[PDB]
Amino acid sequence: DCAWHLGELVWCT
Amino acid sequence: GPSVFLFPPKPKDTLMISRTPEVTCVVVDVSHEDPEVKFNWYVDGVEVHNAKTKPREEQYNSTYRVVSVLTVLHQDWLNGKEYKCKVSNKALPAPIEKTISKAKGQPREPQVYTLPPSREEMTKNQVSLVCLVKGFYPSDIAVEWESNGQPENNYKTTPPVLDSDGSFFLYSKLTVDKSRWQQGNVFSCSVMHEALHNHYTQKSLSLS
Amino acid sequence: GPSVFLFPPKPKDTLEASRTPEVTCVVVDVSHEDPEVKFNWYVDGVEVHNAKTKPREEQYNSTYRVVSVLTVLHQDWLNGKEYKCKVSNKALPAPIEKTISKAKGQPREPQVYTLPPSREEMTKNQVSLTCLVKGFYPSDIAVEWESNGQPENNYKTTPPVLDSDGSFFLFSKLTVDKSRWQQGNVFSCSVMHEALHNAYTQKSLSL
Ligand SMILES: *[C@@H]1O[C@H](CO[C@@H]2O[C@@H](C)[C@@H](O)[C@@H](O)[C@@H]2O)[C@@H](O[C@@H]2O[C@H](CO)[C@@H](O[C@@H]3O[C@H](CO[C@H]4O[C@H](CO)[C@@H](O)[C@H](O)[C@@H]4O[C@@H]4O[C@H](CO)[C@@H](O[C@@H]5O[C@H](CO)[C@H](O)[C@H](O)[C@H]5O)[C@H](O)[C@H]4NC(C)=O)[C@@H](O)[C@H](O[C@H]4O[C@H](CO)[C@@H](O)[C@H](O)[C@@H]4O)[C@@H]3O)[C@H](O)[C@H]2NC(C)=O)[C@H](O)[C@H]1NC(C)=O
Ligand SMILES: *[C@@H]1O[C@H](CO[C@@H]2O[C@@H](C)[C@@H](O)[C@@H](O)[C@@H]2O)[C@@H](O[C@@H]2O[C@H](CO)[C@@H](O[C@@H]3O[C@H](CO[C@H]4O[C@H](CO)[C@@H](O)[C@H](O)[C@@H]4O[C@@H]4O[C@H](CO)[C@@H](O[C@@H]5O[C@H](CO)[C@H](O)[C@H](O)[C@H]5O)[C@H](O)[C@H]4NC(C)=O)[C@@H](O)[C@H](O[C@H]4O[C@H](CO)[C@@H](O)[C@H](O)[C@@H]4O)[C@@H]3O)[C@H](O)[C@H]2NC(C)=O)[C@H](O)[C@H]1NC(C)=O
Repeated sequence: DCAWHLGELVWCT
Repeated sequence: GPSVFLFPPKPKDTLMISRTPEVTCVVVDVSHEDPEVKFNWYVDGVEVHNAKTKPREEQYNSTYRVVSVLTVLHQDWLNGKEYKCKVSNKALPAPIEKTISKAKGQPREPQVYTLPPSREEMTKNQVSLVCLVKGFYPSDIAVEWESNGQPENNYKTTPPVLDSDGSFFLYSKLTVDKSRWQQGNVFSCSVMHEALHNHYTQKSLSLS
Repeated sequence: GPSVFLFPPKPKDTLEASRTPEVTCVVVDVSHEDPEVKFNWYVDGVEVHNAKTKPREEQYNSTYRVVSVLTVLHQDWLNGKEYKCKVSNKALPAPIEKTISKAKGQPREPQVYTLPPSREEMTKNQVSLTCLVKGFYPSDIAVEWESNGQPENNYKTTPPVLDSDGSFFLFSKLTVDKSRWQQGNVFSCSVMHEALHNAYTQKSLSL
């Protein structure tokens, strides 16, 4: 999965 | 004589894959007569060659500020690799060396809890929504607030405090107009830390 | 030569009618060859003579630490009186003057709100009780916890933070075993600040 912050990519495992 | 100051990346840059983390060797008190500075850079003792020198900046006290910037990989920094800057200059009888890295110590996942305003705060014009972040190590962290896809900027966050179990905690407080809270609006606490799943968690908060 | 540091009284000391506040003039880097320091205290420019000198202390880096302590009245400090220490020594081209006082500006009364543990925290061994202290000026403050007339030690308090309206806020976090919380015990956050009624308030929290 992936996390985003205000539309911007944070990280994906 | 010249002096050297070495600064880590910004936590956020190390934590957001879509950003560019960099360590920064700042050399002050560079004399007009010998402005030439040599930089040697080492990652865990092994010299790297990809640093870039920022434009020279003249200081109103008749000295120069010279800066070399080294870009780094997210994982190298977060793996705790040691970065060394070495500064040589003619006004410097011996080269000055400085080292930084991430704080050594088992990383620990922050636990993030949101807390609604006191029933006693309900009389006031504005209310405090609180985000408690505890049990995190190292102390490198980003805390932000938002509602409906937009950043809420009217918050303040405490510095990290060392807790008696060796980890850290902080609080972040966002202040909203009482009406905005009454109006059913959902508010979110965004925390970024190396030891979270995908370096990111979010906790939401609304009137019940 | 010597270097001088002047320290304010402790906030709790200024705030409790029973305790004794003091201003403290520390002089470091005093040499062996000339250990003699002259102190001159002034209070809003008016010289006072009741200060007392601490025992001289060897530092083992070739220097003495020399301390002069001046007692101050609670009202005087709070009313913002300025305190001056003039240090003279044969290794100073000229006497060093330092000055301290309470932070200037309208004092403001803190609002104290206690916040229970989050539902999500309820499956942990221990829980966090929160005391939000907000809207105080100046930043001089003391925070503590108690339960059933006994002191509760297991807490941490953040430093004061400057808020968007130019007052300060802090949080204090008391950690207790989950059991003690669920069993209905009352815990209290106690706050001492100049702008509170009787320089003191207490707020309680319980399931
Ligand atoms: C001649 O003048 C120069 C320049 O003077 C400046 O201009 C004049 C007009 C005055 O206003 C000065 O106040 C100005 O500084 C003098 O240079 C100064 O010398 C000081 C000592 O010699 C030195 O102090 C040390 O600073 C450390 C903190 O530095 C921070 O913060 C200060 C202020 O908050 C800031 O001025 C510095 O630039 C520096 O800022 C950081 O820069 C880094 C690198 O860019 C940033 O990190 C990067 O950020 C980018 C994006 O920006 C990106 O995110 C990257 O990922 C990241 O790497 C970082 O974010 C900046 N931080 C901030 C907050 O802005 C102190 O920590 C240090 O203390 C330590 O050492 C002491 C013991 O030696 C101890 O007391 C202490 O415990 C610490 O261990 C020092 O105090 C000043 O930095 C320096 N000023 C500048 C601009 O370099 C010069 O001294 C003078 N010479 C003479 C002969 O008179
Ligand atoms: C020889 O050694 C001495 C002693 O050093 C110690 O021993 C040696 C052998 C080593 O092991 C050291 O590690 C030891 O420290 C050296 O003396 C030091 O010199 C420094 C300056 O060169 C000086 O720095 C300044 O410190 C300020 C803070 O001082 C506090 O905090 C430190 C620790 O954080 C503490 O050690 C100090 O004693 C002092 O502590 C406070 O004392 C006051 C007075 O007692 C307390 O207040 C009173 O409390 C009582 C009850 O107890 C009562 O309530 C009264 O009402 C009340 O007044 C207070 O509670 C104590 N606080 C704390 C936290 O402990 C800094 O703020 C300051 O920085 C500022 O100024 C600079 C500008 O110049 C700026 O850079 C900066 O931004 C700030 O604005 C200074 O850095 C050290 O304090 C001093 N240490 C001592 C013990 O005196 C000496 O230098 C050395 N000489 C040589 C040639 O090597």
